[PDB]
Amino acid sequence: PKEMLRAQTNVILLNVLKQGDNYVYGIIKQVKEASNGEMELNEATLYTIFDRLEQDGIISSYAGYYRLTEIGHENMRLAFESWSRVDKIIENLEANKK
Amino acid sequence: PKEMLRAQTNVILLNVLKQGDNYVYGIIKQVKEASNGEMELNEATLYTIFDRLEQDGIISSYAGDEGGRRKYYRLTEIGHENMRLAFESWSRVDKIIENLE
Ligand SMILES: CCN1/C(=C/C2C(=O)C(/C=C3/N(CC)c4ccccc4C3(C)C)C2=O)C(C)(C)c2ccccc21
Ligand code: NI
Ligand code: NI
Ligand code: NI
Ligand code: NI
Repeated sequence: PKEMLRAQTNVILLNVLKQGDNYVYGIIKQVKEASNGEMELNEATLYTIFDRLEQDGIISSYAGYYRLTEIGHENMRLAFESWSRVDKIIENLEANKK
Repeated sequence: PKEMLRAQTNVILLNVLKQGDNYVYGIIKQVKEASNGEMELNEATLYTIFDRLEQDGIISSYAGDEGGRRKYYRLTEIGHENMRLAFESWSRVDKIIENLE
């Protein structure tokens, strides 16, 4: 579901800017590497995908290039915390056995 | 945000049905327990969520005896496929991140 791809993409992006400030191609590469070629990145598509995040306010663009914002780190710390809880809830359902 | 909560709610409900066919009261009980009390779902929320999932052929429903006659919900063939996919692709994302160290 295209809905759920873009979800998965954004998280890869953000986890890259997390590790350091990076630019289009330097991101693609790092993903290519880390995916083990597995992640066919797309030069045409990272436009729209990076506007909506600066537009939302989680990402900044300075000239040499992108950085993770005050907000940004929060909205992940949130998401990673809440989804981790969900993992534990799912373990306990497997443990409830029902 | 609202979008994410309802998403997280969709996952927990589907994982509930994965561990076995189940009815509304049973699900909410089993979710209260699993969430140590943090998570208490109302019938009405559930019904609207299940309404879309039946309508997209993800789950379906049937009557079963015992109590009295209850409405049971089950993961459909397609349901099972989507969770496998979801779980697989998400497990990939997880390792990729790791290889950003
Ligand atoms: C992180 C943001 N995110 C989401 C994240 C996650 C996520 O993480 C996740 C499922 C996981 N699973 C599947 C059980 C596992 C399993 C083991 C370790 C970690 C995970 C994670 C990655 C948390 C999932 O779905 C989803 C649901 C796609 C989502 C929808 C809409 C907007 C954002 C968003
Ligand atoms: Ni930053
Ligand atoms: Ni930083
Ligand atoms: Ni089945
Ligand atoms: Ni089944």
